Amino acid sequence: DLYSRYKKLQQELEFLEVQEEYIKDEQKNLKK
Amino acid sequence: STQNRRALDLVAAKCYYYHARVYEFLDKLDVVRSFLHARLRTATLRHDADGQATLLNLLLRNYLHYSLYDQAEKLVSKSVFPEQANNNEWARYLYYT
Amino acid sequence: AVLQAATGMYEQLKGEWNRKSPNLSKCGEELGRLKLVLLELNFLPTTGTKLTKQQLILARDILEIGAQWSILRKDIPSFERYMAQLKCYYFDYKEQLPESAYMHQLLGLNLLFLLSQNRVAEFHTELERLPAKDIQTNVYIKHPVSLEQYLMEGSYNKVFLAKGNIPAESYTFFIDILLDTIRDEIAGCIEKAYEKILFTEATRILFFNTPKKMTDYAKKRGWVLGPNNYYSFASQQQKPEDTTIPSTELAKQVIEYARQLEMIV
Amino acid sequence: MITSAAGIISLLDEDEPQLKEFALHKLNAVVNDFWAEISESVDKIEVLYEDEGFRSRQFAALVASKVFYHLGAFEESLNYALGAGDLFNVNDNSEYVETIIAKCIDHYTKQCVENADLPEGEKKPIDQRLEGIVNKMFQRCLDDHKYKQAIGIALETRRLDVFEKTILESNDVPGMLAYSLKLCMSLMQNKQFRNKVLRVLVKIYMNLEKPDFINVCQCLIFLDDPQAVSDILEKLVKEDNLLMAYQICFDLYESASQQFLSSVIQNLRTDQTLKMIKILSGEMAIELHLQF
Amino acid sequence: GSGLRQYYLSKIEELQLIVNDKSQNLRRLQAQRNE
Amino acid sequence: RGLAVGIALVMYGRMEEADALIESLCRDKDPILRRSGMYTVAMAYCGSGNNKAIRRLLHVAVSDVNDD
Repeated sequence: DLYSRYKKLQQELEFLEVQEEYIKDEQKNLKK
Repeated sequence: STQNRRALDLVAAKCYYYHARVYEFLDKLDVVRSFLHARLRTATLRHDADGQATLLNLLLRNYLHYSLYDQAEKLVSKSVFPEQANNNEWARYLYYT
Repeated sequence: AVLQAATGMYEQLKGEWNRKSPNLSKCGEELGRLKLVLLELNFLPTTGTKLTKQQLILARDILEIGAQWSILRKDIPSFERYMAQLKCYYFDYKEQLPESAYMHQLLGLNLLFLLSQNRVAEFHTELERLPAKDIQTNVYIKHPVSLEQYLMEGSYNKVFLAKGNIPAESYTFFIDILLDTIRDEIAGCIEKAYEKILFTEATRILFFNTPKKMTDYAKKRGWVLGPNNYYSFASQQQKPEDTTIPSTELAKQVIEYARQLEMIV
Repeated sequence: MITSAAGIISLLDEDEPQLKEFALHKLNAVVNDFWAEISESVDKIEVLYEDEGFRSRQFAALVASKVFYHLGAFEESLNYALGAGDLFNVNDNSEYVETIIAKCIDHYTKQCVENADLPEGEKKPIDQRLEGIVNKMFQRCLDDHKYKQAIGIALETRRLDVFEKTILESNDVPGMLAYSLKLCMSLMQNKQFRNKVLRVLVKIYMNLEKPDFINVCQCLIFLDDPQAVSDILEKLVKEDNLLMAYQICFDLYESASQQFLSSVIQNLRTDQTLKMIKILSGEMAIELHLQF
Repeated sequence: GSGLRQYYLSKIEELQLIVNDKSQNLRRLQAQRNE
Repeated sequence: RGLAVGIALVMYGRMEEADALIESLCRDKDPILRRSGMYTVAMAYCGSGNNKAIRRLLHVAVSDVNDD
């Protein structure tokens, strides 16, 4: 189950990066 | 050293500070250098910020106890101090540097 | 077996070198072959425990002789190597090894050599290895540190006088290496401090014996001699150049202020 | 003791190879403690490995790797570990050995991933020593009966040979196959390499003692191969295994595109085959669904 | 008798540290955005 | 409005093969064609979890002149 956990962690990291980029964009437009 | 837990590192650093300290009263500080270097490497490879900072401070203190300023200069030149380190360890690192 | 043969072999080198006119080539070959013998007999032991002290002592004496012989033919790398080994045999195994009589002299030689190569940062680090007592007490250590103080503070006359009162004859060679710098340093002051100096006036300043020795050094320095025996050093006209406004740098700094005020969000 | 390696380093620039070899054999005993000062003589300790005529050049590499392993420059560390060769015994339990093994595995994975999508003409040949140590690491999991970890590394390294060998050699072939299929469907995203994994999975499935044709049909739906599914169905009809073929037809209509089923119909045409065309057309499937 | 189990653990913990850091940073950014 | 769904359906489940279309539709001045680009991102990445498409969808969601 080690590989499944490692791949899930990788996907979670990439999803977190996507979420942070979207949050920054939303702040940029929410100011406007 | 046998264990590989994550929170133990937060305890582990303190152990090292006392592990050297007992030898400070033994006035050897030389047998401890190999152990300090090995644990510094094992903490750096593990991204253990607190343990790495404590071990770096202990190694610097050991080097300065014997006026080995060249060795400490090299060690601070190549090693990278953890940015997210304790203030009480940042003070020692800044003093030694 | 090997230890006794190595001791006799070192005795051969000691007898050859202690002669008033040692043979540099023979001593060099002898030292080169002695190193090969030493490799087998735990040369530079790692974490030296209570092993045979005879090997440590023998290696220390051989390295001392080799270091003192490296300056005899006036070469840098051999002295560097022999001093690098001698420091390890001086400070590391000093618990079992006795205090070498020639240790302080050779350490002062190393410090003076570091001064000769302008590696003052290494000079202070190596000086800190000595105890704080013999720095101000032992003559072999007192002379190089005092020379460093004179060089840093600008007492160049004392720097030249340091040749006369050297602690040992071995200190001679490195002294000359320093002296060539001092002259080129002294003139560096003369150009920027003295606006105009007499030709003979620099004789004591530049520490030149022959007036002819002024001419070649001057044309090397490109000093415009004047008709009145005055060297005109008019070169301060190359000021910090406040005539030019560093508008690019100032604009960059102000733009960085604007960034730190606006880019935060 | 030996608080300084300045003398040992000074034993590097001599003209006698014995002096350099002994200095190398003295440094590796203190590379774990005095790597900081040897970091500035890395050039002089690597020039020995550069020279071909040096006896301990491989050793000159190994010690250099150790210094880099202590310096954090893992790329040069693994390069010099490769240069050392047989002296880098992977069976050792030292931290340096396993750290360099991890860095080597990561570098090999990156190179293999880059080469997988690269054209065959531009495929950069991987260093032979890197492949050798990676294969030794694969054999390590094979001997330790850690089949799942080897499967994961094989998937990451895009090496289907080790993937198939680990699947077959494992004691639980069906369980490992199910785990591999779940990993290939849930984690893999390269599609084309996912298709390659499905191809080798189908190869393994066809060679089983009792072929689980259902998983083969599912992987072939994923692969979009009407010819293979039609061939499997027709040999199932010829083999008299009509029940499994009926189940295959129902699964085919349930979870496959209409164009795929139309191509399967064309392949099937080229009694029982009429029933197969009937099920694949689907009309009875909606018959039971509507009746229910 | 473990193979790359230590390698897997090292990779997992290396990703876990970054995941925790990014999760905390994302929570802070989400608080700012929500405000 | 009909063609917006239609163009998306033409490229259903095509993974990155629709990218050349998507960047064309997402950059169009017509709001309905941008909506078609969103639908095409949905159809060409059905259940793939492709975080590139998710990133594009979120960027359009938080920054677009048209509410539709």
